[PDB]
Amino acid sequence: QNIDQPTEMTATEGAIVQINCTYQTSGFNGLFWYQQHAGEAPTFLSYNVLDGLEEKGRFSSFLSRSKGYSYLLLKELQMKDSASYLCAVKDSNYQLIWGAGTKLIIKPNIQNPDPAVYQLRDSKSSDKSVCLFTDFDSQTNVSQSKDSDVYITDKCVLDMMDFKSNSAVAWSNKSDFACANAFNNSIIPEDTFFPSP
Amino acid sequence: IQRPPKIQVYSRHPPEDGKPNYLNCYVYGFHPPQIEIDLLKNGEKIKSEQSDLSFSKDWSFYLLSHAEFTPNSKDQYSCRVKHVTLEQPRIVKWDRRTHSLRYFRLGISEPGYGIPEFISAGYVDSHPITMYNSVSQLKEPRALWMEENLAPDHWERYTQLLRGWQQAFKVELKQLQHHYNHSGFHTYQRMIGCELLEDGSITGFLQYAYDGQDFLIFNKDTLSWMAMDNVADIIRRVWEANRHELQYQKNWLEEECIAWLKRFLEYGKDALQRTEPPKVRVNHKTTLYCRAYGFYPPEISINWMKNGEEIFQDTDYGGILPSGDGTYQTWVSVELQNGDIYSCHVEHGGVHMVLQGFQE
Amino acid sequence: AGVTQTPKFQVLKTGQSMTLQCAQDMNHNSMYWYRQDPGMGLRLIYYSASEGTTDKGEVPNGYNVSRLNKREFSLRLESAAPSQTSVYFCASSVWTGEGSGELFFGEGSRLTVLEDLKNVFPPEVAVFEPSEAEISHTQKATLVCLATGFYPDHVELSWWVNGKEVHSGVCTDPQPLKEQPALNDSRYALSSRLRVSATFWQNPRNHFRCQVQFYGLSENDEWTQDRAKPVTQIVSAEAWGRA
Repeated sequence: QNIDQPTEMTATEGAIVQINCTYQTSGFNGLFWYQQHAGEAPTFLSYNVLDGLEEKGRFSSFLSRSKGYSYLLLKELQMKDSASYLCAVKDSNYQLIWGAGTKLIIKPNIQNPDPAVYQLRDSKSSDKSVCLFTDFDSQTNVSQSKDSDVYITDKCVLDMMDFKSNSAVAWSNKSDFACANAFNNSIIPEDTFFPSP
Repeated sequence: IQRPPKIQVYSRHPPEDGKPNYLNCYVYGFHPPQIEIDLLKNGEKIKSEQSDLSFSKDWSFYLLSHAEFTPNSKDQYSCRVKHVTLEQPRIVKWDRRTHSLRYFRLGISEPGYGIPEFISAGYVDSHPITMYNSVSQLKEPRALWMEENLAPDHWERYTQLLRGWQQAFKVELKQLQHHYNHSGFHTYQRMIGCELLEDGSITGFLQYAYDGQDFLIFNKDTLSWMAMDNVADIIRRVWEANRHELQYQKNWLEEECIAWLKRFLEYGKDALQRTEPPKVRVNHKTTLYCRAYGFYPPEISINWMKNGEEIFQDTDYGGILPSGDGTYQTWVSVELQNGDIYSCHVEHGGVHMVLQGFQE
Repeated sequence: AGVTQTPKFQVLKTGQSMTLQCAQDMNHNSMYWYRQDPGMGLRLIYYSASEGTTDKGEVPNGYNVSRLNKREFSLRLESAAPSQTSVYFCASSVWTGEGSGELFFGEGSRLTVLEDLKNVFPPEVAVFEPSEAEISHTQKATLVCLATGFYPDHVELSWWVNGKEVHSGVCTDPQPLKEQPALNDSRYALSSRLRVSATFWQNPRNHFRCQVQFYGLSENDEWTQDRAKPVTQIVSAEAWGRA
């Protein structure tokens, strides 16, 4: 009848994450874990029926029929692990109950942080100006603006060698917009650069 | 293999030469299921009812053919059975607590040969409860307390599953005939199920048969399939390669099956937990007959005695026969010194019953 | 092999009929149609254990289904509704009633149903050249692409360098944000970044272009409006290297 799992989780590259899943069904004929990348087909990950652990590479899934509990354990997190993880249980009748997946966000491992805010050139094919906040650590937070006419988008996901780097983009139409006030009130470490005029 | 039918003709209730009783022709232990049983009155053919095709644990089939009523007013009643293991039709004249759950499957190689290609029947304590065939593809109850306690959504859900399992059974059959390098009339059987012992112990089983002989047997403890063939060994390697499926079967047999069993037991607590004692009758025709009528459960023990020890020589066993009420009946005979006492011994609830039959 | 699903994107006016095709190449027997919505687990609309038989699922209301072959399973909706906006998945398994048998999904089908097609617009695309301050400091260069003012959310952004598609150094937003979150009739924005070495950027012979594939009205779609018909189109913006 019911199945629950975390909505969102956030972890850094190279770490270990554990996604719990609790269910209460009429009967039990198995538990599945599915991985779904954004805008792509869900794919089968693991399966459990008997109590115990199931290890396949970096991925492992645990099950407790008595507790109605299961966790997916991801070791040595890579950037490609960032996806939604669907938990599913077969009913007493062989029907399949899906829980609303857990979205996992993987932050890159930056060994040499160098956070700064840069002012990109105007485009001549656009009427808006953009500002780039980049090369910051995972311990850095950048959120939305208190302004409505200014748009800020971090949380970008890398493609599948790569120049993997955390980056946030701020843009707007107004003239009051400068790259000195764009990323104001961001949780900020020491030494990060904001230009002045 | 091919097994000849065992036949017994008897009456539901002891005849009264005026009380209309039910004539029964129990045909059992046969394979293939190709059979036709006819009841006879002095040679003439009588309109008679025939039960659903049912299966025993040894892969053999059995049928209960009964006539609507027989008063038995000075006539000759018999039975005609024709089978592939018989040259001429056999004739037989009429003369006068652990609970379990089983699910069977019977598959017949293409084409029909007259019989439905797929049949699936469920049993609890040898009470028919469910039925499905390839002709009318419908989830149907064979017990009153089954339909009354199961909503119509349950039968609709399993009628869909069965259609899937029907198709899967058809493919597995073709795959077997190809492996055995032969075509034509061949049968395929599956039996799954569990049982709950009196003390609380539980067991489960999954078995397959080709042409009525053991093909594949599953062991849920070591998670392995046993094969007694060079052909069945092929499938064994395919099935055992899928470890997740093996695990799933263990879970179903140990947890899921038992759950269903207890669920159905509560539904039919009235009929399944009852105990009706046997009525013992003794007759002579030499040969002494000892009957026991209308008992439940089927578990019973009968033996003739002589002063007053058990007789092993010149005896007939009879076996447990269906009565038709939901009760059962059996019989034991002995062929016949001076001043000796012959009496029939019967134990049911145990509760030892003894009826003195004959003395000098 | 795989489970083929067409189309990937569709826009419909309320009341329109439309059918989704699904082909399975794995010689499977069971086929399913799922409906993925935010905040909810997958829900089954219709399914078929094998050819010749089909049955309703958890939410069959407003949907029809047909099994053509052992290969094909089609989803039909005769009268589209705004509530039927979702991402439909076609799935396939070997058998039903099996335990460990996993599901094989198709790439996915994005569906958005509207009352009016008057708010359908292609994205505005623009590329912003790397900051001179970034190049001299980190010896790296970051291009930024913005796809704005598009509706509905039916876009696929990609980067192209010298006529070939690139993947390394590329960071695109997972989903587009709404420009005017307060309004329900709001259009979406989508940003993306391409980072390359300073030497590679400072070569004027290198050509960079951001490309956004929009999925809108087909050739046979109704368009009684005066403005340009917002059909399926590739909107791009280019930028040359600077010494």
